[PDB]
This record gives sequence, C-alpha cells and structure tokens, in this order.
Amino acid sequence: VTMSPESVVAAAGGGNNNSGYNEPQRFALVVIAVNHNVIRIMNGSMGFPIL
Amino acid sequence: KNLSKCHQNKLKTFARTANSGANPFRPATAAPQGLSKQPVRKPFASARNANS
Repeated sequence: VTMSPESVVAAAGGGNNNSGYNEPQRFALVVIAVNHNVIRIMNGSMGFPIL
Repeated sequence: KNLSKCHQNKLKTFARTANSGANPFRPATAAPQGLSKQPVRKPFASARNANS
C-alpha cells in the first residue's frame, strides 16, 4: 500500500483550531478475508472434515 | 507445463468433537448408587433385656 500526501501531512501537526489534525495522527491498517468452509453432520455430532 | 516454484505439501488436520457437552447427556446411566462397607464400622453393643 502506498499512502497519500494528505495522510502524510495529517500525521504531522501544525493544524489550527477545529481542523481535525490539530494533534499528530496515528493510523492502523486492518485486513479481513471472507472464505469458505465445510461442516459435516453425522451421528448427531458436528465436525470439520478439513478444519 | 509447470511452475518454477514448488508448492509444499502443507499438513492436513481435522477436528473431532467425539464426546459431547452436557445437553444430550443427563446422567444417561439411571441412578447407580450404593456403597460397600463403610470404613467406620459400628461395634455391636451387648443386647440387654428388661423385665419385671
């Protein structure tokens, strides 16, 4: 990921009143993945054949 | 045809529930009770008799 000049200037301070970036800013990258799975029901109890 | 990067054979595992929790169990063994001779045995006191 390549960031933006607005982000790099918001990370530094120097903002005036009611500007949002009046204080140094910290950022956290988060990634999530939605995937498939298989659930087998047998003999009344559940289990994961592939886990 | 093929690729210049071998795909390693990752380990394959599966999860078995086996034993259940507590819902479809109850005691499931009727009410088995009863005990053998208790450690503190009670002595047999002498049996006295009372008459006029």
